Amino acid sequence: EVKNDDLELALKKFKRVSLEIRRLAQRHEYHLRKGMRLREKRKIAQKKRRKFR
Amino acid sequence: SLAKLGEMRTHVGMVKRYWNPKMGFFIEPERKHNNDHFVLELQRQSLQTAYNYVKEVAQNNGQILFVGTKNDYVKKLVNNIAKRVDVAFITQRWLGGTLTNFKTLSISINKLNKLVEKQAENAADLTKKENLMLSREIERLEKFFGGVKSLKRLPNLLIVDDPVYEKNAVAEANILRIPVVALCNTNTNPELVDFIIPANNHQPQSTCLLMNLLADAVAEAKAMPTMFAYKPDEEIQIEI
Amino acid sequence: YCRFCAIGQLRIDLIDDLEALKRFLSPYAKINPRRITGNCQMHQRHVAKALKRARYLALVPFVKD
Amino acid sequence: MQYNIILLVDGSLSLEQANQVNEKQQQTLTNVEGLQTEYLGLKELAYPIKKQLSAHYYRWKFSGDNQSTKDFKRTANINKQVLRELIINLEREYGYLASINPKKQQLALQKRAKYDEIIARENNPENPDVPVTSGLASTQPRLSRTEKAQKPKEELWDVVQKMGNFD
Amino acid sequence: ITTTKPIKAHFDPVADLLTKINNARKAKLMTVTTIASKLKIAILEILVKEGYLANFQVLENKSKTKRIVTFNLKYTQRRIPSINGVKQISKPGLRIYRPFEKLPLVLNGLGIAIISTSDGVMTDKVARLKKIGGEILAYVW
Amino acid sequence: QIDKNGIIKSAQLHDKDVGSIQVQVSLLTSQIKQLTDHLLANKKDFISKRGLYAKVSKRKRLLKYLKHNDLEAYRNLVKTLNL
RNA sequence: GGCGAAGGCGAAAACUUAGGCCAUUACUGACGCUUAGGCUUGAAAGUGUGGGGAGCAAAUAGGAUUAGAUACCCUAGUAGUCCACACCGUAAACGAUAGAUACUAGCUGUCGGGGCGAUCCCCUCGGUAGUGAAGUUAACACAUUAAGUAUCUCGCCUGG
Repeated sequence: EVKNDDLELALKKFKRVSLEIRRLAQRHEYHLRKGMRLREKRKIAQKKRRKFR
Repeated sequence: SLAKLGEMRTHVGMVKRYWNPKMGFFIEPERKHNNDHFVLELQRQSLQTAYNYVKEVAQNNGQILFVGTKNDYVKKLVNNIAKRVDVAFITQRWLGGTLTNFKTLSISINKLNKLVEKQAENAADLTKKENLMLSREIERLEKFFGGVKSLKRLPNLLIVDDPVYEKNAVAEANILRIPVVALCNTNTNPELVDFIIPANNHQPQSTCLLMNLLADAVAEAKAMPTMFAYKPDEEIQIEI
Repeated sequence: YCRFCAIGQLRIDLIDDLEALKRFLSPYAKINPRRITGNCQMHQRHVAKALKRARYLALVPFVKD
Repeated sequence: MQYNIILLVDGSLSLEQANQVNEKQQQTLTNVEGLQTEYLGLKELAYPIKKQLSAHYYRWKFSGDNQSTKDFKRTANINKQVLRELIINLEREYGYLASINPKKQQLALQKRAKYDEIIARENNPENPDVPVTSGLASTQPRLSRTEKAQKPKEELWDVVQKMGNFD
Repeated sequence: ITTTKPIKAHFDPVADLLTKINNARKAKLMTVTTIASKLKIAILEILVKEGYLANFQVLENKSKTKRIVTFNLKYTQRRIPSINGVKQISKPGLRIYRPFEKLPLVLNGLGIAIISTSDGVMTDKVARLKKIGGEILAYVW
Repeated sequence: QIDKNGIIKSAQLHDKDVGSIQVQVSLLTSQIKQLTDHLLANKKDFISKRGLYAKVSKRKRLLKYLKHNDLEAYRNLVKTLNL
C-alpha cells in the first residue's frame, strides 16, 4: 500500500487504510465459534447496508 | 357538457408503481412506465352517473361537506367553492370524533361561536398577549370547523380530495354504511367509494376537473351558481 | 457507474483483464463487492474466482497489495 | 477434455532457454502430443514463487480426459524453472448461446460507444432506452378448440353500486 | 381458444379442481380454468339444469393433447357470488356411498345435493322418487 | 463418462424415445454405473450412494409400472444389471 | 447471493460428479406422493490407531476476585486443532411450519435461464423476501417462496 504522497499528511491517509485493515482483521484475535463469526459478520453487513446506504 | 371528451386533459403520471390491483377491474391495463392511464370512456360515464346521483341527493335540501385537504390544490378549490357557496366547508382535515358522534363536535363548535362573539367583543377586557392568544385560538377553531358553525345535522353528502388521504373522514363515514363520492386512482381500492370515478390527481388538470364537476353536480340543487357543469369549453390551470 | 453486468463480457477469468483487476482491486488489497462495482451473481463469482486465482498466480499479491 | 498448460520459465531470462524448458515440459504428455507454442509475453509476479519476480508465459493446447493434469501440476511444482503450471480447460462457466454471440459485437459496441468524440455527448454508460425489438415471453406453444358450450352467459356485473337512490 | 399454457394436477382431477375452486372461493376470482374430466362436465351440466352456473366451456387440443374446462364464477350486479358455500363430500381417499334412503338436503334444505346412483349424477329429490341411491358427491349452497 | 444420450439413442427400441420408461431406466442404470466409479474414485461422497438409492428405488418402481400397466413392455428389458 | 438433504459449503489449480434454471411444438406416457419395512448421511463434542501438532485451549497447575472461584482476568499444559482411518448420531439438525402436492391480490425487488439492446431499462418461468389484500392465527403475523387452499401417505402429542 503506497503512502508516498506528501511530507506532512501521510499519516492522515494512513489512518483510513489502517481502519480498513483493522475492520477486515478484527475477528482473528480471539477464540470463537463459527456460528457467532457468521452471525456478527452478516449482521454487521446488513446493518451497514440499511443505515449508511 | 356532461360525459364529453372536451373536459378531460393531461391524465399522465401517477406514483411509482406502489398500488393494489383492484383498479384493474375497472381501468384499462396500467402503464408500467409509472404513468398509469385512465381510458376516458369509463371516466366520462362514471362522471355522468355520479353527477346525476349527487344532484338528486342534494336536491332534497341535504347538507353537503366540501372538504379537500391536499397540499394546496383541492384546498384552494374547496375554499373557492366555499366563498362561492353558502354550504358548510372545512379548510383543513379534522382530528377525531366528527362523524362518529356529534357530542365531540358540539362543545367545540359551541365554544367556536362563543369565541367568535368574544373576539367581536373582547378588545380591552383582557391583556394584550391574552387577546392575541384568543385570536390565534379562534383562528385554530375556525380552520377545523369553518362549516360546522353552519350546520347542526351531519352532512347527507360529502366529497374528499383522496379517500386514502383523509383517513379520519372515510373512517367516521364508514362507521355507518353511507353513500359517498370521491376521486380514486390506480393506487387505492374501489371499496372506498360507492360509485367510483377513477382518473388522475397528480397533474392538477384532472384534479380540478373532477373536483369542480363533483361540486357543480350538487351546485344546481339549491339554485346556486356554477362554473363547470355543462360548459363545452374548459380552462387549463396549474397547482394553485 | 456500475462496472460489471454493465460492461461485462460474461467471461472474466484471465483474458487480458490484468489492468482491470488492478483497478477493480484498489492497490490497498481489497476485492470490490457487488455493492460498488455492481457486478451480478455471475460476474461477481467469476471475478472472485479469477482474482483468487491471480492471487495463486502472484499477479496480485495475497496480502501485500 | 482438452486442457491448456500455462507454463513459466525462470524470471526474464533468454527466450531460447525458455523454449528449451518448454519443450522439455511438453515431452511428458500421455495422449497425442499435438500442441503449439503461444507466447503470452513476459508477465510479472508480485511475490516470489521460485525466486523469480517475473516469468515468460507460454500457452499449450493438449488433449486428454484426466491424464496429464495432476502429473504436470506436481512435476512443475517440483520443477525449479517453472513457477506456475496453470491447467485451464474449455470448462469455463458462461453462456455459449446464439443470443450472446452476435451480442459479442454488441459487447464491443459497449466499449466502442463507452467513448464518443462529439461537441455535445450523445451517449451515456447504461442509459435506459427501451430499444426492445422482439421477445419470447417463455411460453409453451399449445392451441385448443371449444368442444361444447352450454349456458354461455357471463353476467355483465354492473359498476360499483351500493345503497343507491336516497328516496 | 388460445391458452398456450399447461394445467397441472397432483395425480387426479379432484386435487387441482378443488384447489382452483377454493382459490376462487377465498381470493374472489371471476373465472377459473382447470383440467377436464367426466365429473366436472357432469356437475357443470347438472348445475346448469338446477340454475347455479355461469358460462363454461370444455376445451381440447386435438382429442387428448390437452383436455381442460373453463368456467366463470357467477356474481351479481353488486358482485355477490351465487354460491354460499361449496365443499366436496367425496374425496379420492374418502369415498362415501349412500342408498336413496339416506340422501339429505344441505344444512336444512338450502342447497342441492347431487347423487350418482346408477347411471350418472342426478338430484336427491327425484333420486328418492326413482328410489335409487349412490354417491353423494358434494354440498353446494 | 455420463453416457446418457449415446446409450439412449443406441438403445431406442421404439421409433424415437429419449424419455420412455425403457430408455429412462437404461439412463438410470448407466448413471449408477458412472456413480459407482464415482464412489470408487470418491469414497467420502456419500451423497452419491444416496442418489444411488434414490435412482434404484425410482427404477424399481418404474419396472413395477412397466410390468403392471403395459403387460409385456418389461419383456424386452435387458437392464437392471446383475445382482 | 448461489448451490447442497437438513446436516453445510469461499487461496487457488485440476480430477470425477450430480442436482438444477429457462425455453424442449417436444421424448415416453399416470412411472405421480407417501411412511411403518428396507435403504444412507447426520455438525461438533467425544472413542481409538499411527504419524503429526505451528497453534492454543476441557479437566488440571499457578496467579487474581472471592465467604470460596469449579468464575469473569491472565502464564502454561492434557486430550482437544491436522492428515487418513473407522466409530460417534445428538443439535437453535428450527419453515421453530413433514414430504410432495395445485393454483391464489398487489408490491419493490434480486438472481439464473429463454427471446432483446450497449451492458441497461422489456416480457416470461423458476431461485432468493417480506410490507399487505383475501384466507388462516391467542397476537405477532404466513401470505405468491403459506400458517390460504385441493390429494395421499406417514411420524409426532393429549397438563405437570
